[PDB]
Amino acid sequence: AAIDPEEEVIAEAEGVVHLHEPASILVVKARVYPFEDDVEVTTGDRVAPGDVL
Amino acid sequence: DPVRQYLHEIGQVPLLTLEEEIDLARKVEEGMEAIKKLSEATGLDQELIREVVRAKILGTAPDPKTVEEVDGKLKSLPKELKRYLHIAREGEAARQHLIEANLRLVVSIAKKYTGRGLSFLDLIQEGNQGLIRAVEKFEYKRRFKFSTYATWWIRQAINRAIADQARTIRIPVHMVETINKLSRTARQLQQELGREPSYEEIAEAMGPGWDAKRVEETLKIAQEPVSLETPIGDEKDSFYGDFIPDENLPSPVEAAAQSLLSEELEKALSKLSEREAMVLKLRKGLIDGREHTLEEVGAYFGVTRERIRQIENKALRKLKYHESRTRKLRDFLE
DNA sequence: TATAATGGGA
Repeated sequence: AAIDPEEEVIAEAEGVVHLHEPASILVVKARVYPFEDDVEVTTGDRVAPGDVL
Repeated sequence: DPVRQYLHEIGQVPLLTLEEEIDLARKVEEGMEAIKKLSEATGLDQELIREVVRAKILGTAPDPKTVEEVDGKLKSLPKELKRYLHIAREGEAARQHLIEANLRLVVSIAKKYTGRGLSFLDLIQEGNQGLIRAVEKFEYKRRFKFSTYATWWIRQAINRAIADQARTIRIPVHMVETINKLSRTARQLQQELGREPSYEEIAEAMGPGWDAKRVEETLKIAQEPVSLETPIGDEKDSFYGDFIPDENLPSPVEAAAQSLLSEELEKALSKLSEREAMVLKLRKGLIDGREHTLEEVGAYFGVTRERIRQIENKALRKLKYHESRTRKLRDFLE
């Protein structure tokens, strides 16, 4: 996305997107849970081991 | 030293890059728009969602009822509408970091307004209020740096603060600006004359619409009050207020004189019929504190305005007769 | 309401 619709990158064909040139890399001591479907936990509350994500 | 404490605290938060400044300002505007589309989907007010999002972000602890039941309704929404919940949460996180990273700018602006009646930290905190209002209606799409919009808001909030709080006796805003205009001119003509001005020449310097009487009266309100605890002499046993008489509290002689007057008038009125006396007490405000006209007194007694006037006039010359013989009321007369 | 402005001072 961009400020004005002309500078907005639109995918010209079906493909796979990769990211490469980062301003900075933020390493956060955390562990990662991929999800499908939907979520009930919302951004910013603390959780205990076993709580449903 | 609380100033070194606060400068160190805002020192921990690093400044933000132009990319981060655009990204935070973006998430703020996205979150604010996500809130409005939640007021359409759910149907409740903006400020309600605003505070429920602020709660669940900046702090854990009606808290168990209203706050959690509103968040619970928001959590029980479709996936396509729960996006705007997450967008609002991180948008409110962006507002926090946008403020924290620019607290360093508030100090750089507030330090110029010192010595005007508000301390440094009071100059920083009202300035921080301008930083919050600057963020809340900042639109990054104009491609202006955040420092330009903030600086205008930091100065608005500090100037407004000095106008409202610095004076002990509150003064309107334009008068404060007026007093500042007057106070700046007397210092450069002091340097030019080597001496302080008279009211005529400072009025001639102020321009049109200013005369020697107006500068005297506006400077009259400009001065702050004196402290009653101002020490008098090298001796540590006397303040200013120790020598000021009480102009409002009655003296023992005054307090007795008003009581003797109320007693001697009662004894005087007792020489009349009770209607004659009641008419006079109603006409003069001795009953409730207001002079009743002839209509109300006639309504009280069920007679005409003229009948009351005759009662009033006859009661007076009876009082004058008794007064010419006793002379009790001749004094009290100043 | 918008150039940009980002750690005090005795």
